[PDB]
Amino acid sequence: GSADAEYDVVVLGGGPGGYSAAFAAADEGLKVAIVERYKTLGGVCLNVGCIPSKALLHNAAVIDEVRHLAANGIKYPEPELDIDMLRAYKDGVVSRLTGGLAGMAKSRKVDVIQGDGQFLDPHHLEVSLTAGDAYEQAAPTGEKKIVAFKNCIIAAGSRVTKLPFIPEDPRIIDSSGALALKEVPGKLLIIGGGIIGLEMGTVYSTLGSRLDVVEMMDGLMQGADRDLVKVWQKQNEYRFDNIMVNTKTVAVEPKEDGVYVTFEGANAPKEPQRYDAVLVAAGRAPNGKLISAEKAGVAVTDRGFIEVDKQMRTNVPHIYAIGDIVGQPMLAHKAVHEGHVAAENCAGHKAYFDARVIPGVAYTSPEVAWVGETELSAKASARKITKANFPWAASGRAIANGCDKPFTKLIFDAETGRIIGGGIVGPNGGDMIGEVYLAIEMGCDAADIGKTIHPHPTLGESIGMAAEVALGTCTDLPPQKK
Amino acid sequence: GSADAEYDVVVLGGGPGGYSAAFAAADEGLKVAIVERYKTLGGVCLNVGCIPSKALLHNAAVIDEVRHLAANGIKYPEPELDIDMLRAYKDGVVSRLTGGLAGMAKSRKVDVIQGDGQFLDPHHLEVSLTAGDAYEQAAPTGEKKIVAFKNCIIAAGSRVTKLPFIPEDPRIIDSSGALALKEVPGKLLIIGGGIIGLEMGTVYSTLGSRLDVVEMMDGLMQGADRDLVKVWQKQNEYRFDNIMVNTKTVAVEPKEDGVYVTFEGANAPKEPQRYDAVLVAAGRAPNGKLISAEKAGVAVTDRGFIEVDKQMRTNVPHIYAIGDIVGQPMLAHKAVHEGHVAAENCAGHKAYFDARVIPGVAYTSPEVAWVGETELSAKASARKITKANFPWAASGRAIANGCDKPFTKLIFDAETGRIIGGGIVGPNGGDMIGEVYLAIEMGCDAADIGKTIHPHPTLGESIGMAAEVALGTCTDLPPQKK
Ligand SMILES: Cc1cc2nc3c(=O)[nH]c(=O)nc-3n(C[C@@H](O)[C@@H](O)[C@@H](O)COP(=O)(O)OP(=O)(O)OC[C@H]3O[C@@H](n4cnc5c(N)ncnc54)[C@H](O)[C@@H]3O)c2cc1C
Ligand SMILES: Cc1cc2nc3c(=O)[nH]c(=O)nc-3n(C[C@@H](O)[C@@H](O)[C@@H](O)COP(=O)(O)OP(=O)(O)OC[C@H]3O[C@@H](n4cnc5c(N)ncnc54)[C@H](O)[C@@H]3O)c2cc1C
Repeated sequence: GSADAEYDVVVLGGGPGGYSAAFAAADEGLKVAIVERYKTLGGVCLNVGCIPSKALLHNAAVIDEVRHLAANGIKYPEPELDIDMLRAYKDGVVSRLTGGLAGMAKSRKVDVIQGDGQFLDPHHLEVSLTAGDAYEQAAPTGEKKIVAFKNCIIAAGSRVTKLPFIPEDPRIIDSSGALALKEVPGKLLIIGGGIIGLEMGTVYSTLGSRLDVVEMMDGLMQGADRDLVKVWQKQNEYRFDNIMVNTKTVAVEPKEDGVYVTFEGANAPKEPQRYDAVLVAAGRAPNGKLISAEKAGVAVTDRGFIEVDKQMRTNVPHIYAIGDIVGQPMLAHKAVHEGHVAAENCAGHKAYFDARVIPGVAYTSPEVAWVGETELSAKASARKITKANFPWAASGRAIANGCDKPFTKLIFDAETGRIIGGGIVGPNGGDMIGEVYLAIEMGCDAADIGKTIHPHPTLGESIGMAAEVALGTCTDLPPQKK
Repeated sequence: GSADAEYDVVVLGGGPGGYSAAFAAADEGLKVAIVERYKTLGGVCLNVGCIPSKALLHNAAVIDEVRHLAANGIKYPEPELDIDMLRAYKDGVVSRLTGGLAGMAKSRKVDVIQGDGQFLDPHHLEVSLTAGDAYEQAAPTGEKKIVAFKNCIIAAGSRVTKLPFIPEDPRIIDSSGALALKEVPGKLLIIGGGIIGLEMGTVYSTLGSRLDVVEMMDGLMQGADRDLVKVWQKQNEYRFDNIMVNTKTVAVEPKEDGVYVTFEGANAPKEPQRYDAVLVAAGRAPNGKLISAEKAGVAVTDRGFIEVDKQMRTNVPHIYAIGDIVGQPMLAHKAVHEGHVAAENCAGHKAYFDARVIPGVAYTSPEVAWVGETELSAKASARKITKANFPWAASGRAIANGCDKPFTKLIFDAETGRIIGGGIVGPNGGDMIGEVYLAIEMGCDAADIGKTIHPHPTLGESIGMAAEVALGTCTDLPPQKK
């Protein structure tokens, strides 16, 4: 008597992983509970990630297109920018959503427990109750509840990676800060050339900042095919002053007149630079080491992930882990899927994460979208492939939409001739890789995709045309192998 | 000695059908010739259809979105409209394209013969040479060439259906006129509620006209699922004064102060109406009866089509027919596919148009996209189906893009559980039905599509979510069958 509660399944985290696992299990007739330390469900993705970033990226995109339409004799002056209202529009999509999740938990009879959860023992969660209403600003009530579970689905996600030498200062922000829209900096450093920051960067440049980007690696969007990035970098090169790649941020020293940062590398200003703001988008660390997993017997990697098996099970059989905490690629769509397999095992169904492919998407302008085998992956595994690329320069619709600089690339298993990879650089790329997606899942071949009558004039049909080019049958391009 | 020429294959028409058939055959090592009465290839689709309509529809769409972004505190005044430059922008995508086709024929060594072709006998085309440079304005030189062929691919397309009682007047236009952009009428009647006119209508309303639409049928976009149209009609109802459906246009009498037209029906103004212009978008007639097909022994329906077999062959074995002349749905993507099968038969490969599904797309706002089985088709065949609908109201991305009024609908064979239909109302609908496309072509099931990890947040993933709803597994919506 005090604070103890018993459940079938207890999902630690109410992110994309967690509330999907939770509502699934729930859906199975299981008595489930979500332990979320903030009061809104949806996790990072709904609250300080996927959705506000993309709502913002969509406004920015429309203001860049009006810049273009002039030339078609459609004329507008610069827009009046209200960030109080911009800001609130984002907060609006988000709360609309968070409000619905909530409602959905109620309806599913799932219990949301607001509190940081920590493992007591293999069948007990110690919940240190928490109070607050704003995602990321919740505080411990001092009160504590003991929750017991048949099963537990750990879904505690990851967190922004902090660089050790970067000092604190209101002007050094991570992406939750950037998503704050406190103001458009006149000059913004972006540490890290990965998708998140280039996505942040794009909204700020279009709202007015001039950006610099620092990437320790050889390039931007590490992990996508350089041919694709090439197209992206060509079209946005004008948004940056300096695309400092293969360069080290060494000094970061805040001054009364902005943050002064020194870089080490090549094509790196030897003169320390000044910015009105610096966006640290250096990566994300998983939270396995912060839940006292050792008290449930759950094993955690030194890096912080909880390796798990195709069933989402951890070394502790009644304890499953899903989402970013489990491993890369840290993406909400990955997490929802692992989310359903672990909920099903919990309901005693035998489920394997069996999907062979997970999509990555930079929702920049243009969007860089890819799946399955990539040339580099292939080149790494020295897998033998057949890539079929269709240039948008040949596409009536891209020419009409003024995006003929992009293309669709389909890669095939050179032995089987089966599709195993897909890359799309161009507007809606992410709305279109889902078919090279299902394609790969159905084990289709170039004749499979190619004989599919895709509609014209569209961007979508370059998947088909890339297939005919595979088949050497495209009559919209010069003859192949004469 | 005069004008005679011998070829393997002679494609009558340089439309989407024809130049695809022509470049394919060509691609097979065959000696081919395109007989096109205008000087630009691409046919109606490139020149007075698909492409200019869609280039126009894309400018209009961006000006309607800027109307929306105000509310996000992004503020613009009405745009300055230059139709001389608008006009020329369209002409620019188009000639860019037509210029390339040309170049492609040269490179493929295909001969373009500019002249109206008429059958002499089963192996001879009489070509009455023609002169002009503007699509649709070509004139007969009086000179004539006799072309002989192993094979002939008839690809002569269709033409705007003229209503008998409509008088002539610069103010009564068909879609080539509307595509002229001679001026935004203050008031525009639209005879026919089909895709072409509603597409024409949308650009004009957004450029400023107030529209009225007359449809003899029970609705708009006849042939799509009413649930889909419903969504489209709800969102554009404000562009029309009168959506006169189930109504007859009886009088059409031009006056000094505009075209006065009387309608017969219900909710039809008993007072004859005045418009500054009337768009006759009543349908399209195929041209089989206008090529002296009877001289090749080719049989033509009284309606004007050339029925053909899965090999594109007509009753005359060495004579094939493709595209709109062959049958509905008259769509450029259909024609390119039939186009490749007839070219392959010509090269002695045995080819069947074997695709089981052809996409229809109104590129309006929102776009209405569908494939395969539709509820009405099903209801007609009394096929027994399973539809899975996913509301965009539940989609983070649609909410963020402000299109949560649309949805994705997947229909399944109730016996086999196989997908056989797909409908998508919403922006990019046509860029997304290609996966419910390949889906249907691969004979996928709801578990097939559903376990496909589509990326989030996107519009694309509602195909997947519609699948889980089929599976009763969607955790983004209230539980299914509790
Ligand atoms: C700016 C940004 C934009 C992104 N955009 C996208 C995108 O467009 N598409 C995409 O696929 N992904 C993108 N990502 C990825 C990210 O949204 C998803 O990978 C992530 O949400 C996956 O869900 P998750 O379940 O594993 O965990 P989470 O998002 O991380 O949720 C974990 C939750 O559990 C709670 N929690 C953590 N520890 C405890 C504890 N001890 N006790 C109680 N509660 C706890 C936290 O409060 C948090 O709410 C984005 C990320 C960022 C940072
Ligand atoms: C405004 C409009 C917009 C459209 N938009 C699209 C769209 O977005 N997507 C889509 O799929 N379809 C849409 N359509 C459909 C239409 O473009 C295609 O169905 C049509 O181009 C298909 O190609 P076709 O080969 O059979 O013939 P065609 O377009 O009709 O070409 C026939 C050609 O052959 C020539 N010809 C005809 N008779 C003779 C003769 N006797 N001698 C010599 N030459 C001759 C004509 O000059 C013409 O160039 C649109 C149509 C219109 C009218």
